[PDB]
Amino acid sequence: GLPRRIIKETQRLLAEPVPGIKAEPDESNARYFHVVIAGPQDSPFEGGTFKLELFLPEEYPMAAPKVRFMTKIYHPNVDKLGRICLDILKDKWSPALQIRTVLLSIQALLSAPNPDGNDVAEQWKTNEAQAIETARAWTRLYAMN
Amino acid sequence: GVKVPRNFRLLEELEEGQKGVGDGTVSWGLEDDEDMTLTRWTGMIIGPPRTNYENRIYSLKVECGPKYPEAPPSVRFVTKINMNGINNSSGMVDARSIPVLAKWQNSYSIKVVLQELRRLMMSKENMKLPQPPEGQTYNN
Repeated sequence: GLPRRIIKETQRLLAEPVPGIKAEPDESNARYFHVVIAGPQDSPFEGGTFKLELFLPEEYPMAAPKVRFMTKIYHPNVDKLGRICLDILKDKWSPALQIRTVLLSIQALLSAPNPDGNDVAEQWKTNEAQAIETARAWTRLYAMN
Repeated sequence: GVKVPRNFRLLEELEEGQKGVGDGTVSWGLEDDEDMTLTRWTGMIIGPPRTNYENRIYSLKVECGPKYPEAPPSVRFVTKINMNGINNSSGMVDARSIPVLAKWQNSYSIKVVLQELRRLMMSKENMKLPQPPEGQTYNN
């Protein structure tokens, strides 16, 4: 009941970890991954550490993995419950993409916010300088311990 | 078998809460919309017809802990109710008296818990109980 591909991806993640991203499978569930993404340099999230969790549904890799932040973060594409607006997690998902690809994309997403509804996203548009400084404040407050 | 972890299960139930099920006689949603832990839920039951609960709306607090759904949730009524298994002064639901809670399966959910309580409102021992006036709530 466990696809060979998943066993391979898991083993590749543990042996070839992505820089700045820690990602390990759960002790009780091989489809469940605990993720820690370091805030990218030159972004307002720098210095912070962000907890995510990833899950591979039965129909992976036909369906996308499900990913969610567990660290409170002020970002245009992340809502109050940590849910991530990212195209490859829905309409633009293709089986040629890996778990590794997802985490890199999320990591990229932190360096390049995508304002283009949402209250935070509106703030990033109408007042980007203010929004950035709020993201930095939230990094200090909720992403350092 | 493929297990869905707590948090991703709770997101599924969050979504099912918004879409709603059946005739809408029970409903549920997150208590605090910023609660990333998805722990505290607001539950609602419409009193079944042809009982002393009929035409009454009951609000409930449901707490899904760190082991949910492998372990059952905590349930308490906020709206006052006379009903077997519900503590008269606190409104806490005594798990031992609610079969869904005492014989919990991980296939169950907040929905199942609410539908179970509403079913039990139709039982012989509950349906004829004289009820408090509406508009009363427990403390805390």
